[PDB]
Amino acid sequence: LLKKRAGKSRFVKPRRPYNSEGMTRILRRYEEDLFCTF
Amino acid sequence: GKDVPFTAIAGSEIFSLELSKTEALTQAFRKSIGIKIKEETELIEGEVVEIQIDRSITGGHKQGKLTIKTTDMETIYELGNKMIDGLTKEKVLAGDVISIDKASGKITKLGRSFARSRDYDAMGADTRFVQCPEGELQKRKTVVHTVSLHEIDVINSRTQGFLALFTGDTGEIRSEVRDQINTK
Amino acid sequence: GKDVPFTAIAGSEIFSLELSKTEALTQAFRKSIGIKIKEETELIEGEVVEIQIDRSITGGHKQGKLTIKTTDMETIYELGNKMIDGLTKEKVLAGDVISIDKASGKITKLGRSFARSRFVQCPEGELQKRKTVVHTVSLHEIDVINSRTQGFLALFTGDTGEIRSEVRDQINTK
Amino acid sequence: ISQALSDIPAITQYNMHVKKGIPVEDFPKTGLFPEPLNKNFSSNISMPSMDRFITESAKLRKLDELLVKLKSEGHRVLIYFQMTKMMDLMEEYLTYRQYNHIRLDGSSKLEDRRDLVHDWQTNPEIFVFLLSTRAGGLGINLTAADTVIFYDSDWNPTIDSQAMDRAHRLGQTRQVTVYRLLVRGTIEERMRDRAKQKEQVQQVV
Amino acid sequence: AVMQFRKVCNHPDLFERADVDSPFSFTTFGKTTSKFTDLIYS
Amino acid sequence: KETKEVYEGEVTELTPEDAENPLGGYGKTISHVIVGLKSAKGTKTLRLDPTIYESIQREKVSIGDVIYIEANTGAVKRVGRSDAYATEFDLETEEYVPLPKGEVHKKKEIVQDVTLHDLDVANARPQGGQDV
Amino acid sequence: KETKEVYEGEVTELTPEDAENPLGGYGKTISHVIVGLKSAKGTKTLRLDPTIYESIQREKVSIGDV
Amino acid sequence: AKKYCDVTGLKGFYKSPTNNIRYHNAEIYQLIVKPMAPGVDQEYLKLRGAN
DNA sequence: ATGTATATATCTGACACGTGCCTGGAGAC
DNA sequence: TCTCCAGGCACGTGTCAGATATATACAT
Repeated sequence: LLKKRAGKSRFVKPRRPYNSEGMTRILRRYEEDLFCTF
Repeated sequence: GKDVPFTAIAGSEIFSLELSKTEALTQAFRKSIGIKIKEETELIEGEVVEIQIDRSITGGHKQGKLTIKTTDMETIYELGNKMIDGLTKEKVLAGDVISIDKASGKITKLGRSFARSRDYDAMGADTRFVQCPEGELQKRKTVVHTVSLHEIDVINSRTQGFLALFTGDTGEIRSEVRDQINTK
Repeated sequence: GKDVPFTAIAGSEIFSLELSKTEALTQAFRKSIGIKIKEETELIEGEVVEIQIDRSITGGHKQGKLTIKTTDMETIYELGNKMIDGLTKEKVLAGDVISIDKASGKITKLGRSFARSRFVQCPEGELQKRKTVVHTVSLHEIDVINSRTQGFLALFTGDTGEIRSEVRDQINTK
Repeated sequence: ISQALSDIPAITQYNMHVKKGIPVEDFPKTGLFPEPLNKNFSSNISMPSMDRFITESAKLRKLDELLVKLKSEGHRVLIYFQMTKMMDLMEEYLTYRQYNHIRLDGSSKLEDRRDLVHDWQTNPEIFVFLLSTRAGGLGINLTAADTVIFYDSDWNPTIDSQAMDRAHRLGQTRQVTVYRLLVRGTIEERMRDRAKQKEQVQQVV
Repeated sequence: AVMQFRKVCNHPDLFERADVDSPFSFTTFGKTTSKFTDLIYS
Repeated sequence: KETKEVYEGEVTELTPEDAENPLGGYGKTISHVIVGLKSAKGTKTLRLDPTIYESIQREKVSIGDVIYIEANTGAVKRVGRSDAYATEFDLETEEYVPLPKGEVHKKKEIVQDVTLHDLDVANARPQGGQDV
Repeated sequence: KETKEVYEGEVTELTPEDAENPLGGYGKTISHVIVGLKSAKGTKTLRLDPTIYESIQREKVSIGDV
Repeated sequence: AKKYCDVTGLKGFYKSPTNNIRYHNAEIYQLIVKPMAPGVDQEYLKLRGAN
């Protein structure tokens, strides 16, 4: 019965991986800015 | 009228010390034949929100994310090298409404809409009060630009031919370049 | 015949824009005298049977055993790391025939042998052959080499550019 | 010279700077190679142009001419083929338009057909359908599509009528248009004339 | 003979495909006579 | 009728290994570069010299871009971004191409039509190697 | 003709201060830069963009320079 | 240590892979190293202690 | 009048790979 | 002889080779 039932009756793409290691960062927001250096 | 090339030269300009007479006449011939090319560009105008720019220690490698928004649509992006070099010029302070042409690579700051209160008093900024744009963030547009055959020849001739547009250092472009340009 | 230079220029060949007429005539004169040098070099040419290369996790040290054969004899060779680096570069597999310059590390693949299951016969005789090559060269070739303003590419791009006479007395005396 | 003509990787610059104490001033000089004009001008290897692929066949050119306004209309489109490799390179055209498409033929597995018809009848975001003449043109419920594109389906008018009846079924809520693309002055003219005379023979009797 | 007058109408790439466009490499390099593979410039 | 050795596929990983003494005067900054190339029905790991990596980073490739390493001259071509990832979040007027069919390592036959003057020009002014 | 707004003078005090919430994985997360200026009958300290400190490092600016 | 041919005491260039005896030129490999009896190898290499 | 030629289109049919598991071969005394 | 973990055995799913069929114009 299980074999008969199996034989008879049986999106949004991901973004690019952002990668940044050992890389200085500049942020720019509404009220403040950042400069993360090394 | 406009959009039609018109090369007006005298007789004495053919004799040159860098070019043969046939090369100068071939350049004068190819300056007068125009190619009108259509292009599909995208105009992105919106009030910017967060600008994240990631540069290396030497400052050569550059990548980052751009978060822009309008009244009805918020959308973050990804930045190339020329995009970051254009953003470093004409200083954006995270709240100035900008307009980006996708195919031309032109960054135009329309003005400031946020009207930031706390500001470091170092710049002489007197940016105009423009309004935050509403509607669709990304708009498709079809443009046409006119170039002539000599320009495409000099551009395809060598590595830095765009400088040879203006310096005139286009010395005897080979026949293979000309026939391949005709075929293309 | 061969081994003797024969320059064939025309009358209009010397009216150049970067070389003077006397410079072109001097180059045409010195192109037609040969220098004959016989030199001997050891070479290893044979058919490669099997290459075994073992390496660590980081590849700090590489040990390699290369068995190689001719129609007359075969041998196994232990290779250092530089020659392993010269064998994975210019990839040599089983059944290929190569010529190895032991002093300079120049390995040239002559093709594949008669094993299909290009094509060139397996070399015969001794593996380490002492070949004496009779080199001939023109004095104009040594003039641009001994002149330091231009390299050997001026023999091929034709941009020697008015070689001075002070190097010409040096190559004549040498 | 080679370090002058290119850049150091960023993680390598990080490892030399703060994990080895080397300051920025004593770094080797880098990035002196000039920028090319475009990304196209950066190398002399040219890929096969997709635009040269589509523009060299005029039937595909007319199909792409009508498909822009068909997508702007917000429609559902079926396309029927006879040849399997033309049924295989149409995905290369559809990836250029990044359209949502499915592929159905008799070489496919049988149990993919039932849920393929199911995601046809429930998911509305699907746009493009690729079918064979005798596989999808027989008795399959295609009630939410009206525009059937006959790329080369003129070989037998009975199979064309069956493929018409597979889509022109009951339950359609709007008008049905059938487009038939062909080139002129070819063997397709005589083949379509033979199909038309067979159609007249079938229609009379 | 039926195989060659029908799909010339559909697409010319059904017979021969468009290959990559590259300059002729005037080079004698190390080619292959066929957990990583070493790629060294030669 | 010229044969070509082609290594192409989508770049998955890009990990350079540094040198022991990068400021020793002689030698290179890095030792090798690990590149993970994945195409249709195949996935290969590539260990390179510095020299091929100079041309590879001359094209400004990254993670998720499909490349085309021609092993004849060492020249590489950035084919474009892959459409396995997102599409509508770019400002760099990019083009998106699917995964290359077949395995990563290839040997294909290209029929070239050149003249003798082109050979003389290419040998007179040499370009396309990976040297100075 | 052009109008140029300029600042000039000796450097009396120069220090970039960290932000109130330092970002992890980085050193010296700067929020703004305080630079003091001094000229003839003139002395003014001022706030600055944090990216200017990179050009300050590029220019070798210390206390006592103009 | 300098490699030497085990047949003649000469300068050994080649070592045979089948039986690990160094030899100097081709003909000792032809009529000595190839047709040698099994078991001759062990006191052939006993001189340099390679067994 | 009939073979056939060369590509379909379906369409099965026999064969090689990606997960569990347990127990005996390996390290140590 | 004590321990222990992964090597080989067992059980599933996809993927290239044969078989009938259309089919229509050409040649014998």
